[PDB]
Amino acid sequence: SGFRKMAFPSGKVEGCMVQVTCGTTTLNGLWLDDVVYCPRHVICTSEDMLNPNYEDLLIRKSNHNFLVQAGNVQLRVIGHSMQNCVLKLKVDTANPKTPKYKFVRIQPGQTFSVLACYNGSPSGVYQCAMRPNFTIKGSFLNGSCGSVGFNIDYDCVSFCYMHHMELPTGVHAGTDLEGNFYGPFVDRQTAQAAGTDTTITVNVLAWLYAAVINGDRWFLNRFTTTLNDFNLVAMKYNYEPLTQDHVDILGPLSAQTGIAVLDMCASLKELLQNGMNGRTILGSALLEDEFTPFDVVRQCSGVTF
Amino acid sequence: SGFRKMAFPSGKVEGCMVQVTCGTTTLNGLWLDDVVYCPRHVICTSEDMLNPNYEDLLIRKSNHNFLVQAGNVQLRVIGHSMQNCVLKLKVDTANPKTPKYKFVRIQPGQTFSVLACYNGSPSGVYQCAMRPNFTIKGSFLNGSCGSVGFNIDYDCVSFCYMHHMELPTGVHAGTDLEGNFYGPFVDRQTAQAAGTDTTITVNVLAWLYAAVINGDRWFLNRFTTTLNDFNLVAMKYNYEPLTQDHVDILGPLSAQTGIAVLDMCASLKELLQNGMNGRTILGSALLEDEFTPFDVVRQC
Ligand SMILES: *CC(=O)[C@H](CCCNC(=N)N)NC(=O)[C@H](Cc1ccccc1)NC(=O)[C@@H](Cc1ccccc1)NC(=O)CCOCC#C
Ligand SMILES: *CC(=O)[C@H](CCCNC(=N)N)NC(=O)[C@H](Cc1ccccc1)NC(=O)[C@@H](Cc1ccccc1)NC(=O)CCOCC#C
Repeated sequence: SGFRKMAFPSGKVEGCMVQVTCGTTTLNGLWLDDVVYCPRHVICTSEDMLNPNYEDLLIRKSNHNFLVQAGNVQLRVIGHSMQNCVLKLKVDTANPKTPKYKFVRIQPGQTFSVLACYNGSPSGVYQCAMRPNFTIKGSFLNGSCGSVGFNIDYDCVSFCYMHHMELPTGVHAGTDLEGNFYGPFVDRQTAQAAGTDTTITVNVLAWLYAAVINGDRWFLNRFTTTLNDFNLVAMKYNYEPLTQDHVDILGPLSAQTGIAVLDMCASLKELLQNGMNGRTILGSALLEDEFTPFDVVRQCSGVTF
Repeated sequence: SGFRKMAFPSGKVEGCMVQVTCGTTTLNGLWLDDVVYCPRHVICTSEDMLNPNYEDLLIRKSNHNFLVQAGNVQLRVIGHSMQNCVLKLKVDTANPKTPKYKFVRIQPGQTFSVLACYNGSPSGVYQCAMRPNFTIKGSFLNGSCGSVGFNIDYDCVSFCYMHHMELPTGVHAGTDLEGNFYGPFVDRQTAQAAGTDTTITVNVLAWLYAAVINGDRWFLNRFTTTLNDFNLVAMKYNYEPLTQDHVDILGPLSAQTGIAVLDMCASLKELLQNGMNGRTILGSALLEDEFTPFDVVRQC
């Protein structure tokens, strides 16, 4: 029993973290076989970030300008290229600790584990959801750029996030491993603000099922509703609309508890309309939306890797 | 910026996790040098747990009765002994992935990371606090026994917890790595109640400092309180007493925010009496008490 925000074991990714230095700028890189991936703005000075001409800045750089360090070992860069906002440094040495991996682009509402690193050394691991506004609410300090987010899909590390920046909001923005930003953000010092966010409704429902599995039932009522009626309420409280694909994804949790999804929707509607009655659910006094349906199944079923 | 419940990277512990089987009972063990540590009740049947005599149950066992698997490599057991509620299986090969480590016994209110494992393989990592009543509010399923809790310093892993059981209330109890249970619990299927739990006051204050650092200030007031006057209020809400040792521990955060500890105590006093006014702090509508002062420093 019990339910916590749980990250994937980080060992496989820890073995891939290196430090990348260009001039005065240091950050983290991901070392996979004989390529190191890192944010391309490592090549930029503070003055370059005002209006960086990345294609030109990279042309002026050579391999010797890139100091890659895997712990105490210096990796020799023998090639450098740019894929969108990610720099790819080919090195003399292939990482013997490279896990079976894939690069995937996640959708808003999906979660991943973040391995926060500094100077190529991992510092901590925690779970993040990709917010609907394409930011994440992370915990990052100076030098955390190049930290990566990932999932472990059965027998494969799926990298989905590389950290690039902190917005004035204090929330965080980055790219997939192909170097394409999540959301409308750019690696330049220009005006950037996260759009209006929303609550991930299917995740809230998944979390209520988790509570039921763990014995919490006070919020269950004898009512049911329609998908349309539920979505009229959800809109009023800045919740994302619930689709039939969302209902389908909740099927395993509805099966496990015997509570139909639209019954749970009726319970959530009442919680939205009248509050949580000064009670807590799985240690929270608010409705939590950073657990996916699969996160719930994984935790309550003991999936291993 | 930002503030999150963060676990230590689990790699160094992952490389120590193995599977221990005795008869039909399997669980996790911790392989350090040439010794595998695991809960001693791995030697019990479901029925033995009603009234076990571990000393006698262990005489019935041979080295061959213990199947230890590092993944799918069998580790030859060449010795077995019991230390309090932990079994120590001597194996014929030292773990090449043994980190620098120590066994430590932690106090209520201290935090640690848990690497939840099943059949010797890691499933997830999260952060826990040892509660004042010596339970932990974990996430553990059947087969999770032998999962360990730890802190990482330098690159030294300080192991502080090994999981043994879930109480009927859904909370969790275990031992240090010398086999001594935290709290008044025993590895026998008998009535054992956890004491009434209380809130870890020093951690709540540390977290309020974290919120100030991240911009939340609505709860700050200019009220003033004595340490004793504060403790009189906190005791009414089942908060742990705050001592001068706690005040000193919060010094580094009070220095950074320029907010005196007792002034932060005056904010906490008002939050306990009135409530939070339908507002939130660092994304929570409850007072969070599972961040130590050092967790707040390390993270910021
Ligand atoms: C993330 C990271 O570590 C590197 C710095 C690496 C070298 N320095 C150290 N190791 N100590 N990246 C940044 O610092 C990052 C670069 C950047 C700049 C502009 C756009 C994308 C990326 N800078 C930030 O994350 C700025 C982002 C920003 C963007 C537009 C306008 C202003 C600022 N965020 C902050 O510095 C934190 C405060 O955010 C609001 C402000 C200012
Ligand atoms: C922790 C662990 O994995 C093993 C499981 C045994 C082998 N592996 C698998 N089946 N995969 N240990 C237990 O499950 C554990 C053994 C035990 C029994 C008595 C005292 C200490 C340890 N049993 C539990 O954790 C019971 C503990 C208990 C103790 C006294 C009275 C009742 C129950 N807790 C639960 O099973 C949780 C369910 O709620 C109990 C209730 C109501």
